[PDB]
Amino acid sequence: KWTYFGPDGENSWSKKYPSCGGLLQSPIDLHSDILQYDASLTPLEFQGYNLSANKQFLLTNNGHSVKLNLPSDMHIQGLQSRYSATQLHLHWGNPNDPHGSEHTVSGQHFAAELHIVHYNSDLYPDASTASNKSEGLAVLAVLIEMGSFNPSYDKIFSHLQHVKYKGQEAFVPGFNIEELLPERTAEYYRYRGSLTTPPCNPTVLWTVFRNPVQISQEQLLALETALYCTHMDDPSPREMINNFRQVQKFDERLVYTSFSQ
Amino acid sequence: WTYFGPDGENSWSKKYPSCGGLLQSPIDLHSDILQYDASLTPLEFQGYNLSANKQFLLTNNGHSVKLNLPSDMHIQGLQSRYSATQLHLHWGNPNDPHGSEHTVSGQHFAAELHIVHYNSDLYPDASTASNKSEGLAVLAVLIEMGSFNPSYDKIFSHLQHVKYKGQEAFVPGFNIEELLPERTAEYYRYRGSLTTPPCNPTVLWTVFRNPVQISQEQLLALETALYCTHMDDPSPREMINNFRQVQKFDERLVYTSFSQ
Ligand SMILES: CCOc1c(F)c(S(N)(=O)=O)c(F)c(NC2CCCCCCC2)c1S(=O)(=O)CCCO
Ligand SMILES: CCOc1c(F)c(S(N)(=O)=O)c(F)c(NC2CCCCCCC2)c1S(=O)(=O)CCCO
Ligand SMILES: [Zn+2]
Ligand SMILES: [Zn+2]
Repeated sequence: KWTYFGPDGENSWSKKYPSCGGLLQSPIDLHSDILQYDASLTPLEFQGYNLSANKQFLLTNNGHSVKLNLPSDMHIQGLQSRYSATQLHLHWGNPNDPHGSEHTVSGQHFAAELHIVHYNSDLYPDASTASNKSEGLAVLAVLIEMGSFNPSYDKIFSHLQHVKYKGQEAFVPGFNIEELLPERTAEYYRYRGSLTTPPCNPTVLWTVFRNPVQISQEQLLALETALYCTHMDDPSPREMINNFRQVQKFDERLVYTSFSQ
Repeated sequence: WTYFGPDGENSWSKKYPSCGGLLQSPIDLHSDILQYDASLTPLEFQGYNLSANKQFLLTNNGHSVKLNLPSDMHIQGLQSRYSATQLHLHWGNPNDPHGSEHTVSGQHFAAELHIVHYNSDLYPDASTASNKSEGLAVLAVLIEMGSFNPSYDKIFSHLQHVKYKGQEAFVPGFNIEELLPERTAEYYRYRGSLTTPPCNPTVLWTVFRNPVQISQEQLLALETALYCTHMDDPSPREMINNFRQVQKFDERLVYTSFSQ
């Protein structure tokens, strides 16, 4: 029954989900005082991201975001373990305030944020098992700015009107997921953190790319207006907007960067 | 409650329900939510020139350093008289010296001074006012690093004597208006809450537009002088990062006394 607004909003998550009040919480504000170059943060390699256009992948409204299920033959290499994809999802604001990224950079929110969730498939048989374990998850984050129309993100957004309500599912033809990534993926921030939603487990290695991507105002408006947190028959409908957590205290962490300037 | 660890701000709402309710402060002050309001005329600070023949109690309460203020000190200009009760500060730490509560265009200032007042027309004391309608008014001064500030040193010169939780010192009266910035006629105004437990949504906030300056050495003293633990605690903890994160603030405006 957790939400991002009202009595069950983010200041209340810890009442039911103790880790939301614990250490290592995400998201965070990426600002100069807490950044440190780390020359060991070499490029990631994206393996299996080119999904076949003749296959299809399940898109679901889970009542909190829209998520696309991804095949476990999709993985990121370059980490000390291989991590296999499990799903991607987004966070966004609202039509009157299109400023709903989770991470901020030097105190500024971006329009929206894409997260590609992966689990340690060297160590664990599935993402749920990995999720409460040491080194379990790795999330890639792409900051999204209002800008030009993005045909690659539209491969997801063109299906919004078919997953309007909680529990609804649709199929999306495969496409190359690396088209959702920005320029210069070798430039990223890296830190230890958590899931940004309940249960807030502190088991996520975050990689936030330095450069944002653009999607148009019209794409953001569709994202911000198409979806409901509630089921199709709910007498108290709730729009799915502003589904981002506020930034969290650092608690002595640093954020390591693969770029020195 | 604490500002860190398991009893930190995401857990306040367990014991202090209002911390998860409406009208929470602090917030980011940014151009999209600002609206000029011609009704926001200058405040008058009466009784702020405190007798130098009087002393005023400075305490480390384990959360901040607070100075008790007399009720004959009051703001004029609001519908009711609001009488002073105390002032205190929020700050960051030497590795990240950006610990204001309010942000401006997403940016923290170095520190923030708050002068708390209560509606003495309606209520007999601040504690009684704190959970009631129109109960509280806080004045907020944003602090940045710059020139040595003699006025802030009238407080900061006493910090050594309030190093540990529970410790107190007497401060001789001085003109509190000296702690306020230039052009106090320019301010942001909104209805919000206490930024600490119990987080009651009973605060009329006035955040002055213009910051004050203090020296690099004054800010480092604030950030390093105090612990949040008792003297005899075998596990001492420095008092740093004593600010709440900004809160969501949707479908609302912050009113400004300035348009330019
Ligand atoms: C609003 C989106 O919700 C997130 C979420 F924000 C994050 S994040 N931002 O990457 O921390 C998520 F990782 C997930 N998905 C998970 C997939 C791994 C499966 C284990 C349990 C939950 C995490 C999900 S979610 O699966 O969409 C909902 C999980 C509720 O526990
Ligand atoms: C870290 C400083 O704590 C604040 C504080 F942050 C605020 S603020 N930022 O102005 O909201 C406060 F107002 C207070 N003091 C108030 C005095 C009025 C008396 C009744 C309740 C406490 C609030 C205090 S406090 O009195 O120092 C601690 C209150 C714990 O209930
Ligand atoms: Zn996410
Ligand atoms: Zn305060």
